[PDB]
Amino acid sequence: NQYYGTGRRKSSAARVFIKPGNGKIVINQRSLEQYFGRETARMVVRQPLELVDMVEKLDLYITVKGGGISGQAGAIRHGITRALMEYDESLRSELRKAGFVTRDARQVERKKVGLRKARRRPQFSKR
Amino acid sequence: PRRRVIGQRKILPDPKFGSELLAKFVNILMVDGKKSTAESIVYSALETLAQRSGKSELEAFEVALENVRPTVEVKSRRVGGSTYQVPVEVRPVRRNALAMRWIVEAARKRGDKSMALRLANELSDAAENKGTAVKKREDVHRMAEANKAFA
Amino acid sequence: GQKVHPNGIRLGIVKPWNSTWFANTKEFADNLDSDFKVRQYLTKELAKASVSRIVIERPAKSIRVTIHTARPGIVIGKKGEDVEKLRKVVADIAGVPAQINIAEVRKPELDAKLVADSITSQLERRVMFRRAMKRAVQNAMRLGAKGIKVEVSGRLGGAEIARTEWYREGRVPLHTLRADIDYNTSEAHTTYGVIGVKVWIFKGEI
Amino acid sequence: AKQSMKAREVKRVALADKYFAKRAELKAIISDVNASDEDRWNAVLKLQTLPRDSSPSRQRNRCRQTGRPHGFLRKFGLSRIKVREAAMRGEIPGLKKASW
Amino acid sequence: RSLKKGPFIDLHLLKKVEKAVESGDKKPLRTWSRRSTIFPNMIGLTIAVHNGRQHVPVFVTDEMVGHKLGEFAPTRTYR
Amino acid sequence: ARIAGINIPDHKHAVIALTSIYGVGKTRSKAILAAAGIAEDVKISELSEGQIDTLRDEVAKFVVEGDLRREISMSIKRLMDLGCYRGLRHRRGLPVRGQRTKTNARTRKGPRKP
Amino acid sequence: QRIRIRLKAFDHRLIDQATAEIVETAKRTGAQVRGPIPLPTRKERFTVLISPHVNKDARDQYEIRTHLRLVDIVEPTEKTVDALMRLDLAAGVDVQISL
RNA sequence: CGGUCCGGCCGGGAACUCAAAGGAGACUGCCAGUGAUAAACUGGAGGAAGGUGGGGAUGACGUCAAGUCAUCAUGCCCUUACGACCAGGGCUACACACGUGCUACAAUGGCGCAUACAAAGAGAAGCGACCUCGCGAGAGCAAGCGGACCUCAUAAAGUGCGUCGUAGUCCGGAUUGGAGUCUGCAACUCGACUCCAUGAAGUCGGAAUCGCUAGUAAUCGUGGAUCAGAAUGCCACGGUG
Repeated sequence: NQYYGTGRRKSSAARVFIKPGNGKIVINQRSLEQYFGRETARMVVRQPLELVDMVEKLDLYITVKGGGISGQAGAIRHGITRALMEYDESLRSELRKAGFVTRDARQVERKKVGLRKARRRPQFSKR
Repeated sequence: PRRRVIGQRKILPDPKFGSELLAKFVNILMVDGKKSTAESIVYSALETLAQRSGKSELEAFEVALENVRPTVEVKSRRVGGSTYQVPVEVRPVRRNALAMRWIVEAARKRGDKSMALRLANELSDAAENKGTAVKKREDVHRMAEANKAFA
Repeated sequence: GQKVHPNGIRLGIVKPWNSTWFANTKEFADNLDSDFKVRQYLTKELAKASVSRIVIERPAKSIRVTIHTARPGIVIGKKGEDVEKLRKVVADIAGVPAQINIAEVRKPELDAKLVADSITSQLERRVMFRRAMKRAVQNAMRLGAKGIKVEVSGRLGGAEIARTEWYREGRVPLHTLRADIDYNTSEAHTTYGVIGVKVWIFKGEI
Repeated sequence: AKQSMKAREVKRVALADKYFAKRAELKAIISDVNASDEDRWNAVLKLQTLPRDSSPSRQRNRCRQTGRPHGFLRKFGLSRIKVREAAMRGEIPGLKKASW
Repeated sequence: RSLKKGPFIDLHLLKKVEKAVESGDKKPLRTWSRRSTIFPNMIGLTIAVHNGRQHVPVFVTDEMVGHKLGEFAPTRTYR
Repeated sequence: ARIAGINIPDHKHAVIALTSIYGVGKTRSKAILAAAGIAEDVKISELSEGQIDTLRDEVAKFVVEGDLRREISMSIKRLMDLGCYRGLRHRRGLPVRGQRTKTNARTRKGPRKP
Repeated sequence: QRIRIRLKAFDHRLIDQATAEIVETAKRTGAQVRGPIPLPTRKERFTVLISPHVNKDARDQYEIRTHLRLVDIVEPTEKTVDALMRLDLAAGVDVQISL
């Protein structure tokens, strides 16, 4: 049966459904290679089911909204970790030690008044 | 850090080779947050710097780093009213950081066509113990040997 | 340093709005201007009625005004003729039919607006400012206020160089948002210019 | 603002309601239509015989309380200073200090 | 750079020009309409265009048609 | 080779080589190569002389050469002799199109002089 | 047919009270109620200079939150229609009735 | 799960994303060690989060006779004028000096074609789709939308292929000529934008000096206020990092 997990990052939210047994990954009706042309984005998605030996042992059906390439890849990684813990729950320690169960709460800092950016302050002249 | 003791951030391994050294090299070579642009450069340079020698890639990169890695550097000091230069021993992490930064600034100061070619040539020169990165390492070691009296 | 307005910082936390209607962008400015004109007329007409707060809310196609006053019999008058006259012109100002309610301020010595008005009236009567300030502080503190501070500024007693003086009793935690701080100001128009009076009244937390 | 500036704004609003509501809309319609009388519609000359203050582009948004011509806000019809004064007194519904 | 739906000219200046050409050679035309376009029927007349303080005499030639009147009356003094 | 526009274009991609003519930019170069029938990515070498005669026949349709310089000089001279505002701005080497002269007029004013 | 009610307010407690009143009016009338569905909040924002002269770096940021609720009744008995068309709700709540 | 024009589109489903109201959660709470058996500090477990988790609002008594009498209010002078109305001009000048920015000097790039992934907003004298005409700015016609519905609105860096091959260049775009569009009574002084043409300086910047400690700097687009029109400024938003 399906084991579900929700992953999130900067602005992305991935819905990950895992099923027992094959090497298939479908992100938004696209393959992993089709969806992520960046190799870091594929390495991040495949990352959690490498500590746990799953080559063709789990089928992933993923949809993801918002964010960019890296945010969506991190959201998919988070969702896959959550679905794997829902699937076994003994993999908790490994995915903890790897750092995948942690939700990366690093959001874009807002622009502040009098500053050119979140922290970038305008050029200061003394004399 | 007046009082701040600070930890370490998680650098991800290289997608192609799985090395933290190569990840930090890509980070140092990256500009304007263009990591995909820097990774292509590093991968092309490592490929071109692979057929030349014969020791795969990672090995060639480490061989190039071994010749640019500085053992001792000078730290400016203002005690006796003038420029004191105390030669301090460099830590291994700072050793690798300095080596990589020097290799990148030496490759960017080249006349070859693309940054991949400049990197490949700089790394091949470093493996041959020549170039401007090895030149800077010998400069630093020279400046340390000159001020050895101030250790 | 400059301090935040203690009333505006607590709006929605522990302080309610004085205008409680809803409107889109089309009618927002019109309702704001009409509320301003209504409040201006009511403050000018009821100057001697100890009016402390004018709450204005606009139901579907009308306006109803609640006047918080410590002298309700003066606002209402014999057979409500005065409040009827007030309503008949509030309806003209607002354009829509009007309704007026009178809410009593049971303890005027604990309302910052009424205290500031009393102090400015005394200042205009050439009363010594220190005496007025201390009388206000004592009257508020003996009536169960948790704290009060009043502050007057600008040519006190006819001085050529302006000065700011403030008296404080009890506890006035302006940084606690949970704190019920009643704050209002007033200006005394004297022969030597304007004297601004500010009053903070602390009535407990939550 | 001076009293004459507010009187000017009032007169301009009145003139813009009187003429440009219908007459100048008609004239500009005759001027912009390509299908009509490409030679002597005469609308261009008649548009300038109307008063200038009747043009809505000559109106300047001023604070409804002070008449300030800068820092205006169409949502409230007030300048920034009077907007802040009314906001802190709790006289603008729903408006409060923002943080995020 | 005005649209191609016809050039602009102030009506009072237009009637002044017609009255000047129909009545034969006349005095310089005093006008403040620096924004009016020079039309071919103004060739030969000298229009005194206001520049802020004075009315600068401008003798119109065939080469000026299409310009605005204010293009021949500088408003700023610089030496 | 050489064109009816005396000028001699370099031996490189035809679309960019035709730009060397005064009066022919990128758009007009593409239009010339399209109306002639020559590809844009072919060099000036590898072009037959019959194909260069074709390019000349097409560039003859444009006023692009010392002729164009003459028409530009005539317009600026007309402006200056007319004495209009733009004529005066051309006479004094000051910006003509409303740019500020308090600062930043260095293209028209040239290197600054104390 | 069916009636949907769009409620707008600046205070969320007030709009929740109004929505509760509406759903009680409808359910106690014997109609079916779909909702109340919390629609997204439109929060306008304003940044004004707090100084009378210069001091641009000194500003206050204000905002107005508009809360939205949607109430649907699928089969509106005449009872329900003329019951809700005479409901008494708070002043600071804007009610729309779409048919 | 059925149907399907393969479009959540239509039956439906209420799971999930999300919307927005209520609640839980973090307290040095637990473990070990150090410490005056104190306060605390160091590490560990667990946990989404760990030590005021990140950011914001919040600015004590006072200092600078600091800024504002030109937002406003307020205690000498003018009054057939220092008040009021109008048209035109100026605030846009230009030998020069400074502050703050934008664009560059390029190959980690320019151009061409193809294609992927946002968030936050605004809209009725308003946003304006589809279609037709125009090289384009735009125009004509005319839906929908007071809006999780409609429109603004195609995100761009990125990625794939091709080309350019280190040159004042297929870098750079200043300046100027011609032809136009739109707003507006009216684009001369003195608007923005489009097309064609032209193609300054600039090849990384002396003395000196600035910002920034993590989703930060750097870089890439997006929106809003003011506003008929006029953003390289301001205020906000997300992407890579």
